[PDB]
Amino acid sequence: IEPVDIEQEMQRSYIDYAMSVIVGRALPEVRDGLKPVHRRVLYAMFDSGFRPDRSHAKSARSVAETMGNYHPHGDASIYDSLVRMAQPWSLRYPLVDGQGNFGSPGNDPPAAMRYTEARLTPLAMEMLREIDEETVDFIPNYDGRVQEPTVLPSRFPNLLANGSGGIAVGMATNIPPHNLRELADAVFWALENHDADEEETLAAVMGRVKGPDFPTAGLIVGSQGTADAYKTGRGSIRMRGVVEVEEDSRGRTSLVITELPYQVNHDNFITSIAEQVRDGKLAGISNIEDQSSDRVGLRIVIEIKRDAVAKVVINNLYKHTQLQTSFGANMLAIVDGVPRTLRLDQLIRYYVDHQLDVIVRRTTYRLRKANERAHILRGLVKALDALDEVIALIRASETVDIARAGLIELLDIDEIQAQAILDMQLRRLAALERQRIIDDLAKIEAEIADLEDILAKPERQRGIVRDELAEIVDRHGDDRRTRIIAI
Amino acid sequence: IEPVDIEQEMQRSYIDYAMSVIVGRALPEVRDGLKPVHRRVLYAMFDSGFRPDRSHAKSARSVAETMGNYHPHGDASIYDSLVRMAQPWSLRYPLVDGQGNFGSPGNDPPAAMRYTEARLTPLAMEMLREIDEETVDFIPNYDGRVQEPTVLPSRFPNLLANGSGGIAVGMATNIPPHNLRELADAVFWALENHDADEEETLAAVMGRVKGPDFPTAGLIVGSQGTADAYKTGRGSIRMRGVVEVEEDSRGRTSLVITELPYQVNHDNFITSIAEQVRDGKLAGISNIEDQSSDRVGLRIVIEIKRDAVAKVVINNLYKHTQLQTSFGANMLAIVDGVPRTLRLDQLIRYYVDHQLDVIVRRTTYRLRKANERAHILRGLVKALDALDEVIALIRASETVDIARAGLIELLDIDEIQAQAILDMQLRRLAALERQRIIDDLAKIEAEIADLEDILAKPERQRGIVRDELAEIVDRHGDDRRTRIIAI
Amino acid sequence: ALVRRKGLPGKLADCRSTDPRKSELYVVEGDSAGGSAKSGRDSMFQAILPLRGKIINVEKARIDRVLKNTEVQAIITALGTGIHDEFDIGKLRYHKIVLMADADVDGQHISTLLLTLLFRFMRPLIENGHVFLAQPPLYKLKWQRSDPEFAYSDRERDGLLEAGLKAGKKINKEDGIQRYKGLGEMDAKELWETTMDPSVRVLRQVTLDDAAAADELFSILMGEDVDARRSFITRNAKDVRFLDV
Amino acid sequence: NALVRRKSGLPGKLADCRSTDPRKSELYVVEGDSAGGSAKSGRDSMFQAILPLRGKIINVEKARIDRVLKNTEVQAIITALGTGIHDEFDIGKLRYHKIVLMADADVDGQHISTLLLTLLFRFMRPLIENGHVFLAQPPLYKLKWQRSDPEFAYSDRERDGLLEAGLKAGKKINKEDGIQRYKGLGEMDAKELWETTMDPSVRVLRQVTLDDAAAADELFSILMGEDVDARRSFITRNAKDVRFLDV
DNA sequence: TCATGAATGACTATGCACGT
DNA sequence: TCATGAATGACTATGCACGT
Ligand SMILES: COc1c(N2C[C@@H]3CCCN[C@@H]3C2)c(F)cc2c(=O)c(C(=O)O)cn(C3CC3)c12
Ligand SMILES: COc1c(N2C[C@@H]3CCCN[C@@H]3C2)c(F)cc2c(=O)c(C(=O)O)cn(C3CC3)c12
Ligand SMILES: [Mg+2]
Ligand SMILES: [Mg+2]
Ligand SMILES: [Mg+2]
Ligand SMILES: [Mg+2]
Repeated sequence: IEPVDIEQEMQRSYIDYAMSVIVGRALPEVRDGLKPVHRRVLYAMFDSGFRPDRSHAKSARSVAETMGNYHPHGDASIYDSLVRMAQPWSLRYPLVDGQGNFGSPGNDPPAAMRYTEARLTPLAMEMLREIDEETVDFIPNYDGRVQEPTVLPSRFPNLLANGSGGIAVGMATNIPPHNLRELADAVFWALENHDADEEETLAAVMGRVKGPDFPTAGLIVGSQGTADAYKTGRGSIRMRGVVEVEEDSRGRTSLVITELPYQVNHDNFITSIAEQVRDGKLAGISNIEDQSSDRVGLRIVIEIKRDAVAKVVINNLYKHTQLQTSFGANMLAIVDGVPRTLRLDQLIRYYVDHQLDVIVRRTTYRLRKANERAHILRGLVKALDALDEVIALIRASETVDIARAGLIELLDIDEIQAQAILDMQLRRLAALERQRIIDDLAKIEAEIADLEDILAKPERQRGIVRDELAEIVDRHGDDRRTRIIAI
Repeated sequence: IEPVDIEQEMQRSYIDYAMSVIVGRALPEVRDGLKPVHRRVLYAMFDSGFRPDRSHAKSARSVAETMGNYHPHGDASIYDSLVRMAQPWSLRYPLVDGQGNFGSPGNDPPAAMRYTEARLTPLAMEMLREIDEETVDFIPNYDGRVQEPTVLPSRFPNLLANGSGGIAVGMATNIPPHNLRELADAVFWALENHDADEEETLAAVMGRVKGPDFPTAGLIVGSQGTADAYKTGRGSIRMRGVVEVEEDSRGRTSLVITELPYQVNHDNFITSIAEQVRDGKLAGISNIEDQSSDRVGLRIVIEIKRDAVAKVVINNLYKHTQLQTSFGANMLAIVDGVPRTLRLDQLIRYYVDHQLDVIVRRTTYRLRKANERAHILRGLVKALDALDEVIALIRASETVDIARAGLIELLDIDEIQAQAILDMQLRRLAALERQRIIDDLAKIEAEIADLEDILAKPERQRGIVRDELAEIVDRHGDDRRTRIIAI
Repeated sequence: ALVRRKGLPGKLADCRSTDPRKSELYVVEGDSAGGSAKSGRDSMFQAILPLRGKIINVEKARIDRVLKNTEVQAIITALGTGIHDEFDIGKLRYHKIVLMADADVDGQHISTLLLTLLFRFMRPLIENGHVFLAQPPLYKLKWQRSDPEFAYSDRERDGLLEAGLKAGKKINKEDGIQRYKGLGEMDAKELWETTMDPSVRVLRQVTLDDAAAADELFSILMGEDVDARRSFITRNAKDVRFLDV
Repeated sequence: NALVRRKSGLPGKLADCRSTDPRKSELYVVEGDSAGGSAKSGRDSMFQAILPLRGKIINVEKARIDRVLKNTEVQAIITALGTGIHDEFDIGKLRYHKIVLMADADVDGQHISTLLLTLLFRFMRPLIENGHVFLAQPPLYKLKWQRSDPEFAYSDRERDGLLEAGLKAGKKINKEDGIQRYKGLGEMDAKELWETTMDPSVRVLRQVTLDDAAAADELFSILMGEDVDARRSFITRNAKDVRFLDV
């Protein structure tokens, strides 16, 4: 029996827990804004072909595929993570197209795994765009059977767009969601002004990213908290729902709430007000009725007494309920395997850097493949010029090894190229078929030269990021939901 | 709004339920002895490649695949069905190779889906043998997306081997498991004496199938119930566990129970003995101790009082506990979509019929494919005999169609054969490869001759079933477990 | 008029209308379906009571055991009326009781169990036409450009598909026609536009003609006597298709 | 000294042993129902008892005492050990002289260990001081040789070593089935658990030692306490050097 | 004291037929 | 009354950090 001191054990074990939680579970990678479970689910769905170009697959298959290959944890909590990514009131830009009952903003829970189907959304397809062209580092999974991505290409700034909330050890993150078009403008400026320092860059980006854009709409009151979050990495953003005063035929007045601030449970909100009236604390209120439906959306009617002022009761609601509540912004994300609190310019810059890395790596991969194709084509072209000899050579060979060794000597060709000649179909010997090989070589060499030019010119690389992102924003960008007002 | 009478609604709805439960759920198909969920799990694992030639896949993947493609029901009960097929105390011949905690014969439950892995067993591979050679009818699944099998090839008599218990509506089945070697002998006799009437067949099969062979070993007392089951389709079979009296050093005697009858929960059994002493109904018993372990198996020690006779206490145990308990055999299975109670000769015959159907259908499929391959090979040989001419023709063609149309003209060829010539690689123009094509034609024509011979001779067909089954039994057959004794 | 909860079952999502005459109770199979139904309903006139699991057979089960059953209590308490001799239709809290179960056989089975409960404990609800059966959709035709159509049978699916194609409409061969295998697979919108919107929903009103003939049928199908049920099935299942011909 | 074991006033989840002698008795505190179920099957029921713990154990450093005592898992531990807590601690009433904490080799198992050790150090410290607390080291790998008996490895290094030696010895492994990797106790069956963590002739146990009580107290309060700031600075300070604690 | 969300599944009740 | 076995998932408690 080996002895171990309790201090050594405690320190070693808890640090090991704290670190993996920080860098491997609870906090988003700055580059794609994803936690490991999110990334593994999406790639699992992606690799399984559960894409918007095909019908929704049973969500159990996505969970099972994630479990068996990438995420060595329980099916239940994995399904919860998948579900959340399909809720329009949770994610500003849903990554999962959910079919069935995925719950509500209230206490209505999502249906069980068996009842729901799911597939990736178009934007999630941009998260994974060209992941198979060595655009991101892959590592072996939890048992080494297969490979998994360390990070996704993330061809749109998902961290800032969808935000992130996470409780780790010793620290936590709480990044709000933002409008894609505004983020795009910030990225476009960052690309054009690639030499601008942090001071200038922060000023530019803050001018374009006016503030967070919550999926639940509502209101942002004030500007200081937003500024603090972007300049410090921490700030308190005051959120409000929308209230519209209605009058009655009798002359009675009622407050109609049609929006609530981000992450306010609708049923808890109604129950809170109810409890805050049944025993006083919100006098002036006469009746609370939830006239909500799938067709009219949120609609909480607050009938008030004749001897009551509308704004007084509204101000009381702001004070004593989550009709007005603040978002505790804390811009914490993993950067190069280290947790870091980031300014807005840093968040933009780190993402732009990732995009450039993606585009260069993609270009490198395409350039390598282009050369391989060109290499073999050159081999075929040589065979065609001496086709009479090549065929006679192969025919007179007792084996294919003899033929291959001969081809190498005949045409002064590599073994890979000679292998391609041998694998050539009789189809490819037709007049027009011989011609396409020639043209294809001419086609590729132009492509090779183009790719080389891209790698040689940072300007083109930045231009590609801009143009490709612009295409995404034009297609998948939407209007602002949260309205920003002054004090 | 349409009116409907309650009698009409009740009768239609309940009958529709009863008929689906009877034919689609609770009761086994006579040909493979499988219920729908069993068949769908197994084929899901099979198509997914979860076979013995690969490591165990996470069981969640088997559940999800079954659920998503074939079985429109819940993940939980499907997992339970998969688990049961992996338990050596449930199935006489397990069809699922389980890895992890799959529970015990007692109250210890199986581990959750997340913790376990699973793949098909070798015998289960015999259930599915050559299913992809059109040996069984396929139908569209529950949404028509994919095809599923109506029945498995079942290359060993699985209904009798593993038995079946099912509660339907208006009826229930309870077929005990049997020894594979004994079933095989019956099948062999049925094959040899293929014209024997039912009386002779029942006599012959009853002589070879000595009785049920339970995975839990134990004893069968008497012969009447077994005979009734085989002759009538209904019978009460008395089972017993194994008791071994031990004399202690100090002088006391104790009963050691090492086996229990089929489907007797160990923990319930101990609790039952205990509780019938707590009240006081099994006097003579002094102490109950469960010395069972993973290494010695079941071992329940019942120390008896000194003024007590061991045989008396054992007989009291037989009467008042499940140490002796009856198996209510009810040989009910689905035959041609109809529920039927079957004699033992009928069960054997129906299985043999299914096997002959499988082999004939397999032969037909192989003959069709063999003809196709020969058809193309005949084309290839013609090309080789006139090889110089073939190439020159393809060269001068503006398209491949002109080259094709010419090949038809040159060698009097189909479009398939000419297309096959077109798809030919230069690899096969080497000497040995040309000879390989020649020999391959000779080989197929020899195989075609063999296949034609099989279809024309029932004798060979019966021979195939016998020999193939014999190979399966020699490899996967085991000793008898349940001992048969007289009164 | 009767008070709605804002002393009733916890599972009950009651309506807002205080008038039973205008009120409706959707008795739903499953938490999932009941959950989405609660979202797609008209909260003014429509209340939801989800029922979990197979309902207890009141024909077989002893009376006291039925009263212990949480799901039966939920129904009896929600309907407001008593049971048997203590039944009072004056306390009926919903003049429309819609049973909504899956189109599959287990949904049909649950219907027979609920109908057995009603016929044995609260027969006047059937006699006075307060009991209805919702017919869920089976298919959803998702046209590329046109609004989606719902089909309640294989025939209707074939017809609507034919008409649409003939009219020049087109469908994806991947997404295509979504097939519903249960209410649980539907979202709130789909349920509203097929089973709960009073302007398009397909309800069937349960009528009771011969009480004595109904009584014996219930006793046969739902009773403890297996033999009688077995012979009845083997006798009549052969001709179940030809009941409405 | 002897005490009665439950057989048809102790926790329902407890699978007690048969031996009435605490000096010879052992309590395996197991992470999870699955693992606890397998342990219950692979154990030696004579001397080894199983108490499965479900979910993360409540932090007795953060939570107030009344809430800790209402926690079902803590109650199970306190009741199973038989000893009281704090001032009412009486080692004479200890029902097991070996308390084996058996958690997953993974990160969450380590976390549970610290929570259990926190409970013990705060409520029942003498159990640690007197060497009644042990840590079971689960296997990580199972090498399945084609013809030879399978081997277990408790580290990546040992896996590499046994693989090399076996291959050098002429043995062979399937490159498909091959080396099974355990991701937790729940993935193991009864036999595997016996032959790696419960067989006293093969198991790898670590005995928890307590040297400096004052230093331990401080470390416990820092890592487990309510003060986040102290914990954050400690982690950022010392996580850099965790690899080099035993070099 | 409550919410967040990514981690660490057993229990609970019925239908159905048949034999204790 | 209980067991059999395929059918019809929500509720329950902790860690972790942070803000009202
Ligand atoms: C049995 O642990 C859990 C509890 N219980 C823990 C407590 C102590 C024992 C008595 N019950 C309470 C509630 C719970 F309430 C929820 C979950 C849960 O959701 C979950 C998951 O995969 O999502 C996994 N587990 C298990 C991995 C432990 C849960
Ligand atoms: C809520 O229904 C279930 C119960 N409850 C039903 C009762 C009424 C309400 C209060 N609870 C009791 C127990 C249960 F105990 C087990 C299961 C179950 O195992 C299961 C499965 O897929 O395996 C599926 N379901 C649901 C699909 C119906 C179960
Ligand atoms: Mg959970
Ligand atoms: Mg279940
Ligand atoms: Mg259904
Ligand atoms: Mg673990």
